[PDB]
Amino acid sequence: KKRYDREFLLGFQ
Amino acid sequence: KRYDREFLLGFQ
Amino acid sequence: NPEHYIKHPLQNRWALWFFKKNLRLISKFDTVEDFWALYNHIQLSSNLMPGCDYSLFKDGIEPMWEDEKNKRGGRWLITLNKQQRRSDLDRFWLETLLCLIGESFDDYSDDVCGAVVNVRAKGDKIAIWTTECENREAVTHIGRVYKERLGLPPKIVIGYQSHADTATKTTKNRFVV
Amino acid sequence: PEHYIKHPLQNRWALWFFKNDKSKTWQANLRLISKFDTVEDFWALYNHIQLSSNLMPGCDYSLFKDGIEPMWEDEKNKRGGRWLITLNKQQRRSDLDRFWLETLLCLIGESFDDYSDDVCGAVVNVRAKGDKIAIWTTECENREAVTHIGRVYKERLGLPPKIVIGYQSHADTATKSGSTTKNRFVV
Ligand SMILES: C[n+]1cn([C@@H]2O[C@H](COP(=O)(O)OP(=O)(O)OP(=O)(O)O)[C@@H](O)[C@H]2O)c2cc(N)[nH]c(=O)c21
Repeated sequence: KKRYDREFLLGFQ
Repeated sequence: KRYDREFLLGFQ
Repeated sequence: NPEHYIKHPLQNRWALWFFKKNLRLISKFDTVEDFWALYNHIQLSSNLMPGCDYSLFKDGIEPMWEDEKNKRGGRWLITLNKQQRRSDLDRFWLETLLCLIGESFDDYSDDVCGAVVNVRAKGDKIAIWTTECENREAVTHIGRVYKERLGLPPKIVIGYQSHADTATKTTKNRFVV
Repeated sequence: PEHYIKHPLQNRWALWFFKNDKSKTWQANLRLISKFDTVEDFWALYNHIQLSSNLMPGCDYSLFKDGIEPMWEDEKNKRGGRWLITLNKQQRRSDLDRFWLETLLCLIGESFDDYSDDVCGAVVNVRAKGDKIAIWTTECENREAVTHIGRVYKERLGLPPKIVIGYQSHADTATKSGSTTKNRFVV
């Protein structure tokens, strides 16, 4: 349901 | 070394 | 006459452990005399608070199923109700200790690792742990002698469960006697 | 809303630490570090803690879904198994930290599509004989779930196709060791 791709998550570091 | 129960209980 | 002053060595050196709901080593012993001196200084299992265990394990075998000497093994399991706490727990546990220290299972006493009494509000447990649940004859012989040593009538059945099955899950038992 | 609301994760996650104290039992060596359920809180946690490659050998991190303990005995694990990645000492330097981060990202981002529900957690073991990273899944008999997870994980790690990874059931691992237990699946 709540899915985040790799580049999205890595944008937040 | 094996001890039967009566022998062991004799020490109680 | 050496019987006058020499202690009676056990076949094995044994470690008694206590566990509450932390795991403590109580004492290690290797004679009949040191066994009783230990037994006479500690609470009877029936006087333990629910959640406590005693474990008697051969020295060098940790009282945990993951130990290399237990991981492939299992336990003969005696389950007791609250009425049996009163009438059976202490005598069954002593008898179990006697079976262990007296090497009562003949050539198959080598397969014994230890024994555990669990005192619990929902039903106390006593168990003899063995090293290898694939040793069918060993487990079976130990089972049969233990049952007769506890004076359990033929009608009653006890099960042997491998530690890996208990941990990992349709019958629990791989042997019954 | 995007300006001020944290980004919620599908699941709440618990990070566990294991230290090799040889005087305590395995279970007793397990420590809960923290729980989180947002992208932002994940990063706050990640940026605060040691890289795996800086851990003392004998130590572990585990990231597990909240309600699932990082041990075989948990109901969600007892019938399950792990996709295992085994690393040599050269890989500690070059691959461990990037592989572990990527594994974290696969979990929190729900990267296994339909089968992300089969995932329980992941463990990194730092060891003198070779580090390990593993994704734990719930049911060893879910062949399609297990294969999909393995194949996506392998792709995400960027492992050359020729490098085979194995899936070991916990039941099998429990009575043997990590390098004597056989593979139920490969990818
Ligand atoms: C994941 N795990 C590990 N262990 C214990 O810890 C021992 C080491 O396992 P582990 O840290 O996963 O792997 P290692 O590289 O240190 O050693 P290995 O040769 O046994 O693979 C293992 O053999 C068990 O005795 C466990 C004991 C449990 N009761 N439950 C577990 O989940 C569990």
